[PDB]
Amino acid sequence: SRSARVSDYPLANKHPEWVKTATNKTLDDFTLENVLSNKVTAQDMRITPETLRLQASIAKDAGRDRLAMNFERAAELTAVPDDRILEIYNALRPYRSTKEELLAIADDLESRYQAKICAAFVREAATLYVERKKLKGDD
Amino acid sequence: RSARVSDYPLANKHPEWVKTATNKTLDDFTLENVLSNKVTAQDMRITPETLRLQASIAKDAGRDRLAMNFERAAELTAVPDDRILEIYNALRPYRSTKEELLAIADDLESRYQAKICAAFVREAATLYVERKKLKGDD
Amino acid sequence: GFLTEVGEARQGTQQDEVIIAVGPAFGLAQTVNIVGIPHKSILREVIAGIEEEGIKARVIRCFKSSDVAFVAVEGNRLSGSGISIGIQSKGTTVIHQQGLPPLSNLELFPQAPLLTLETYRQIGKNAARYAKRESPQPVPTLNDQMARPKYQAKSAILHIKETKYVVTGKNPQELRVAL
Amino acid sequence: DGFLTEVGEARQGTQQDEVIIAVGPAFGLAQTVNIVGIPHKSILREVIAGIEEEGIKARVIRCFKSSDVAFVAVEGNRLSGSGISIGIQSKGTTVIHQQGLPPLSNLELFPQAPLLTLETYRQIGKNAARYAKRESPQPVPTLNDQMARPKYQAKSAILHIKETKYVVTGKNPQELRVAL
Amino acid sequence: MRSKRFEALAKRPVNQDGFVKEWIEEGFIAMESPNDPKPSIKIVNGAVTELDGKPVSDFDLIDHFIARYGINLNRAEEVMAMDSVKLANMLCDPNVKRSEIVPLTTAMTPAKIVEVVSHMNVVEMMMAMQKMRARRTPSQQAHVTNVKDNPVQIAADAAEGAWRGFDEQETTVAVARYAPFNAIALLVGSQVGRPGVLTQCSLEEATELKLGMLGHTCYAETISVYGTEPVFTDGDDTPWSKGFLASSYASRGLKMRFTSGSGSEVQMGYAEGKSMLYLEARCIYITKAAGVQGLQNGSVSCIGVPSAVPSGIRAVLAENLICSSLDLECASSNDQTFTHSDMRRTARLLMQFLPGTDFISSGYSAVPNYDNMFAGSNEDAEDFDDYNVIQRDLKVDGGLRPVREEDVIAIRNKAARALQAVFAGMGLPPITDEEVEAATYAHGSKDMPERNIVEDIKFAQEIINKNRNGLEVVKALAQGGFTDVAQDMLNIQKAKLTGDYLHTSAIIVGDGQVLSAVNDVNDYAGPATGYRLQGERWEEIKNIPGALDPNE
Amino acid sequence: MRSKRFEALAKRPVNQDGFVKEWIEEGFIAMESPNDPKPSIKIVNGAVTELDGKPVSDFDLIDHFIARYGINLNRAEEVMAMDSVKLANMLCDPNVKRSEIVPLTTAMTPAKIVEVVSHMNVVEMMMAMQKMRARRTPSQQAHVTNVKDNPVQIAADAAEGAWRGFDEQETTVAVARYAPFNAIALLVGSQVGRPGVLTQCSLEEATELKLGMLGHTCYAETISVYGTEPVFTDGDDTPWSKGFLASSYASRGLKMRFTSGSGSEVQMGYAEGKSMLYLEARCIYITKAAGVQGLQNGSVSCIGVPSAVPSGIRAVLAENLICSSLDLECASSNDQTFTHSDMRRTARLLMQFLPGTDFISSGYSAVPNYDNMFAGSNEDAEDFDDYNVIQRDLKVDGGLRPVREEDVIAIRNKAARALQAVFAGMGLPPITDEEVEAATYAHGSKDMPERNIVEDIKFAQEIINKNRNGLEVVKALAQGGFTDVAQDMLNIQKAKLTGDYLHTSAIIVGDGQVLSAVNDVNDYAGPATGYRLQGERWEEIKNIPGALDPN
Ligand code: B12
Ligand code: B12
Ligand SMILES: [Ca+2]
Ligand SMILES: [Ca+2]
Repeated sequence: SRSARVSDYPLANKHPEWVKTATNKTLDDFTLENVLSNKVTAQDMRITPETLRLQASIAKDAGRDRLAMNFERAAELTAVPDDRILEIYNALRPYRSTKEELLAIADDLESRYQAKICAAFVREAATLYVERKKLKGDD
Repeated sequence: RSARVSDYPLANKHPEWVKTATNKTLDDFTLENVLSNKVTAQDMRITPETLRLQASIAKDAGRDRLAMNFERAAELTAVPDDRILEIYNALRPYRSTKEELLAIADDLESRYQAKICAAFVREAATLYVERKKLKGDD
Repeated sequence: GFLTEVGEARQGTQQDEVIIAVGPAFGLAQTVNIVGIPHKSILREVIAGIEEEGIKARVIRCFKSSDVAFVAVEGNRLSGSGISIGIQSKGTTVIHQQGLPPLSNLELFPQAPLLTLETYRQIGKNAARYAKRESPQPVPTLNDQMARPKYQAKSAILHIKETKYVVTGKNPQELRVAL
Repeated sequence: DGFLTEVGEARQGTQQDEVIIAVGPAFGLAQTVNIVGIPHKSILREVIAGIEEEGIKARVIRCFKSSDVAFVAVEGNRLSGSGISIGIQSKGTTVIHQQGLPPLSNLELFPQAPLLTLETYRQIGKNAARYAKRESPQPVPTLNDQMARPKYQAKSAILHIKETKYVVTGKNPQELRVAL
Repeated sequence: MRSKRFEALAKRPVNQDGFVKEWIEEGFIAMESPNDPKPSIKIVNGAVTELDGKPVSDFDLIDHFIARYGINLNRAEEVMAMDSVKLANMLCDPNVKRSEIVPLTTAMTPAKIVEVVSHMNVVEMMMAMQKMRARRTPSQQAHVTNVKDNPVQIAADAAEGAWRGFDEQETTVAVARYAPFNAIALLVGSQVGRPGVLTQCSLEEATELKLGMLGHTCYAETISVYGTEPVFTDGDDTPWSKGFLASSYASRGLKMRFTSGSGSEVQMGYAEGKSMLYLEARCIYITKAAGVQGLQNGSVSCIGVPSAVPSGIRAVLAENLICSSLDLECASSNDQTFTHSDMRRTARLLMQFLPGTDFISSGYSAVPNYDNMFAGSNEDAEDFDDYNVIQRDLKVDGGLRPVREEDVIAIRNKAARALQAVFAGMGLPPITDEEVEAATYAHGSKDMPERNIVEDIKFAQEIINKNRNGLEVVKALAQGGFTDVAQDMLNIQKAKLTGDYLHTSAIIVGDGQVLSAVNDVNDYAGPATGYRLQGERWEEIKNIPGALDPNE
Repeated sequence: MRSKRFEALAKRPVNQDGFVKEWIEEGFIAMESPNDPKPSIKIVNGAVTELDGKPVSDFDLIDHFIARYGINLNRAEEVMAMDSVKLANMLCDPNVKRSEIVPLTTAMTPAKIVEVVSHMNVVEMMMAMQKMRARRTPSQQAHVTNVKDNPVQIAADAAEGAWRGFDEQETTVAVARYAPFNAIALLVGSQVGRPGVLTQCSLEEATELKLGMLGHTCYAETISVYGTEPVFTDGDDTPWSKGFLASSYASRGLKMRFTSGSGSEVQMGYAEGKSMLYLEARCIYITKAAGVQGLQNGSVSCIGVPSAVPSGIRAVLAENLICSSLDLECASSNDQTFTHSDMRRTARLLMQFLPGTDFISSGYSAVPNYDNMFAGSNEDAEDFDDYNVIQRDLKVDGGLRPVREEDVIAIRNKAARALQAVFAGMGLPPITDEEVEAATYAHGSKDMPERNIVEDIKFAQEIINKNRNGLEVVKALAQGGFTDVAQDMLNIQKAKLTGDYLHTSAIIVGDGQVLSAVNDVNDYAGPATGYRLQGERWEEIKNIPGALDPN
């Protein structure tokens, strides 16, 4: 995809046009007028995976690899609905799931959302949760 | 021959290098000798020899100005307490005439062999005239 | 020894009850809270507040964790009303409710040193009222900026000691209250 | 207005039974109250009363050569018939001095002007008179307040800077007539 | 027969503090414990087989997370071979650039970096901190709360805090169900004090993420991580759940940092015989590994633990330095009470205040401490004048400024009125004009009229359960006579779309301008270089109340 | 109406302090004043023709003294040409040895070094201070006085002070005639607390030298110097009279340092429109020029002046830094009250306490401040526990230690009894057993029975006028049941014969062992180097009262 260097930061100042919303809205579309008439709603105000990946490139150029990794993961999660986000987060908390439920979550993230990085992240947790006893029934 | 930092502290490395004005040693000063007046305050006075050994040490430690101070002190060990107070007060603001200061210098030099201090005082005399700190200038 | 085990605690047999879940050392290795109030007196007041509301009180001891939130959770999942009260030996208390995240709650009392026997009775009352699906005025908030400076280290020590009585995989035991 | 009138250069006392009160160059002039608002007129009134109640004469002079309270006082003990003097700065700082003592030495000192009251000032007069009669009076009770500097040092410096403007090098003291 | 000298000393407030002798077995030792692991690392095929003496076969979830994501393996062996003393020297050496250090520090294992900073005294640590600090310009964060969760008071206090200079403000709750109200009141009031101030509401994790998704917060800070597996477990998370949570926040365009702090593992019962600093180091690496940009640390909420033992306050500064040395934004605590003594709390504060950090304090209390729902902060509303005076005394930028009573009254009043319009617009229990006046001139909740709490929490929960989002707040303001505040509110929401303030140490200043470590790079190189207090900012700091013209 | 928030703030103690806007014309500016002289130096035929912009034709006594004796002219031009920023960088750089800096600083003019340190923030200043400090080991000095000049109380308080760790103790007088009694009481009590502790009695110059000649003191500190000629003159000295006085003390084998401090010229009316730091720099150079080994500075008694203006506390740290950087022992103030606020006075103390100086405090009050005759110290007896706690918190050696009540009571009692024997043996107004008892358990003069002041000063003066020296004190102790204290007193007296403690930063520790910058060289080279708190000293600091074993 399109890369970015620290010189392209802040996007709002250097390349505001590069920023679009999940519904393809522009920063300028968000005005009191449009909000009041519901021409734009919460659904429109969502950061895109493109924006997060541009920031990831910038984080990388600033020498912050893990931060970039985090943004890449976030890019994939933009596609996952809020309720599903909360469900997966809670599934990862101690003693909440069986190994299979976690593996199923990984498959869902991958096949339904193309969230391959997060999918691998979850499968990694699944394996370690067995070893460190953090699966349901281990307490 | 001359003291170096390696010789410091004198009290620990060369106690014998230390003698008093009356040629007494550190060991002569005991409670017994104090109570019987075998030794008196007159006996307890640092010597110009000791101060010059310290001046040499100070110099070896990179502190020249401190060494000079000790050099002046060495000369002053010969001047009586009351005279020290006299000369000090004479150097304070508006206390003396230029003549009196030079008179003090000559005395320091001829009577005590304190040429450094004498020169110090003569220097003060000249500057006191210029900066008006002699008697009658206030 | 005013607390006797009567077997593994199980799902309530009636709706109108509130479970009081205590730490693994409550009334045992430790018998008073952080400021010296007797566990016997505390349990007495909490129960009294609950019964005052026409609700039954059922006491259980938890072993899987010493954390007051998780002790309280073991209780809300067994409580006939879904409402439970968690209490650590040092006195920290929380009113929990089945369905809420473990670290969330209905009411919390984060500064044990400030609780008095009156507060404990009030906590029992509110729990019972929640059990009755009512919306009671929360117990007035107690907050003292010097509570931590004076008691945090002690709290840690008391908790370290109660924590030695934690037993992995051991289900709660229902308890009979003496006298 | 001015309660102090110059009557000519202050000279050596003509009698032994007197205490000279030497005040700063701005006392009763550019400055009329001390650091805590006590009138200079009242201060002088009380110091004089304290001296006179001891059967000793009070003679007031103004010093110009320096605003330093010690030297203001020395200026006076040099002319006092008893050798005793009291130095007072406009801000209130006071010292009881004695001819023969080093300039920065003294008999009694009051280093914290903010703490002095008209009662202290009167007692300072009485003690000075007693020193004049060669007696050894119980020194005025020591007043010390750790917050005196924190609260008043800056003001003291400012007040002193202002009085110092009236210093005149080489100008001998002027005896003053005190108006009731 | 008692000594009156000791009877005087016995009454001193410091003697009410809690102190204890070191207890290694239970982790009651701040740092430099003989129980801590020797630094080490073995790498095979690009993967860690040993971490600080522990074989990969014995790794707990924390070792795994750090071994796989928290260390710069390319240079791990290289820096491990370097002398720790020389390394500590480099940290405080004004002539060894931060850019030259980061590559090496991020390659150190947790034990290694702890060994390094343990060779330093507090002065050297501060000297190093001013250099390692990510953002060039230091900042400040405040707590805005009250024992009643009174929304009107929160809005007013938040406005004053923002006006005094805080760039981040945080609230929390006495009664959890009140959260939505506290958060909204915090946000509205903050934007009124200074548009751009970021706000957060610290709650249980899932609850906070949900509140964030609804758009009632600008960021999240108290996203906890712990030094030992058992403690992390009672904390109801694992490194992976928190890692996933971190990315979830970013996926919604919300800035976030983790929180940790020396002593938490002791406070929670399982220190596994390790020193507080070593366990905190693990937390800092968990944060790095997760890809989180910053961390709130320096004992934080458990300050009573390290402070009770020797070199505890020194350890606190050390953990802060480790955080910044690992190229992470550092919100350096100084937000929790640990002593009854003003002398003692001042010494603890200056450790970060003097050198400056991303956020000198991560919770200065903008309300009197009796209202501080975090159980009291190291500094509170009554210390504002002392804080400004010390800034002036030492010519140190502490992030705050002197303010006029008239301006604060006006700002507090506008904040309360703005919230009144929000409640009216959203159909919430009314805020009366009497409450507006009370909030305007109040010092604390003792000056506020009692509200119907049962009714407030009922509607507060309807906000969550019916998913009433932030745009309803914008509309209420816009239709209630506050078009300006509404626009500022909308602007803060738009910041969540660009991803700009997601970067290291990011805050928003001036006209919605992001200021982070990316565009405000710290370039310290000794005297007369790097950030220097001067110009208008210095003039602003000089002008304190009571500074009267001497000249006259 | 009024904001309750602001009414709460208005009541705060800090708002009782004195603050003023800068007023350059009258010197009311701490440092970095646009009216300060640009650094410069011109040399012709080995003699200075210009010093910091001033032609030799306009030199005052201070310029002459500094130009002729306070600057190494061999490298002055070389150093003048060096970049000040770079020099400031070298000061805090842990890798630029102290030995490499001294040769440069001692060649700088007063304005030059001020320009250098002014480029630094307080953290850099502290970083540099820990390195420039002459003595490797930091120390502490305390005040021991009371509003009644009660000798029995002074003895007891002095014993306690010495026991707590102070290596130097100082007293002064409410009534000047009491001096001899205060000094003797301080000396006896101090030696009982810990033999080797050095004592001084601050008075008018001639009076103090005389008292020193009689042997009732171990050293002198308040040997004042000032930054402007008019002020120096009202101070009753010149650079030459003070230079002469310095050597006079040495000629008698007595240790001495000068005293100065930012703001004095303002307090005394003639700042000649210069910043406080610049004027203080002149004082520091006068001290160096005179050959004096150390200096007590950091505003000291006029702390209310710099503290009133911006960056005043920073300037105080700066002047301490200049002192140490010039290779002079530095007794860094923290001995005078300037604020009503505990937070503010703590921030002021930490500037020297954190890095450590030869004497962190040149007058920590070992008595409650109401009894402090220097008008109150930045710290007093009631802060002892806080001080020990902060040492423990930061692992910083503040020179003091925790102590047991039983040990202090015993030590104070012995000091009072020892002084009682001195007075009885010297035919001085009696110290009763009731007084010994009162001094033992007292906190301050409020717990002491009134004495006959007229009687005491009468006899105190006979000591001076009849020239009764220190041996009479030794004799009295040796014949009154205190052979041990007598031996210690004699040993302290014998220290004036060797000249060893006349050296930079010298104190006497352990068993008559001199510890100075000569045999305790500060070798700082960054982390893990130089002085480090540890071992038994660390254990002693860790053991504060109230620290129970968590079992
Ligand atoms: C110190 C502290 C912490 C420490 C220590 C907790 C521990 N379990 O050991 C740490 C940092 C780990 C912590 C964590 C959390 N805390 Co907390 N914490 C505090 C604080 C500032 C002080 C309490 C104190 O020292 N009291 C004095 C001592 C002597 O009394 P004590 O009875 O022994 O105190 C204990 C309780 O307070 C308890 N505790 C602390 N937090 C929480 C949270 C919950 C839900 C429960 C049941 C218990 C509990 O731990 C203390 C020590 O054992 C309070 C503020 C306040 N108003 O009290 C918040 C506070 C109680 N915590 C809060 C929250 C939300 C949390 C977290 C859920 C946050 C998160 N990111 O997950 C976690 C829960 C951890 C857990 N498993 O218990 C909220 C509660 C809101 C509510 N009404 O429900 C408060 C009011 C404010 C805040 N946000 O910090 N906390
Ligand atoms: C600040 C201070 C100083 C400052 C300011 C003096 C000035 N002239 O501006 C400096 C450092 C310069 C100083 C110098 C000296 N001081 Co002084 N000083 C103090 C101190 C700590 C506080 C006074 C104060 O701030 N009061 C609060 C303000 C608001 O009140 P104020 O009335 O305006 O205060 C003024 C007087 O105190 C006066 N002052 C200060 N010292 C002296 C000394 C003498 C002899 C006189 C007449 C006046 C005087 O200066 C103040 C400002 O104008 C007092 C301690 C105490 N117990 O008060 C000692 C004290 C008064 N000083 C003392 C002495 C001995 C001296 C010196 C002689 C020392 C020396 N090395 O020569 C010199 C005298 C200089 C001079 N020509 O006046 C002794 C007096 C003993 C006695 N009973 O006679 C005291 C008690 C203790 C001490 N050793 O420091 N001092
Ligand atoms: Ca915070
Ligand atoms: Ca002193």
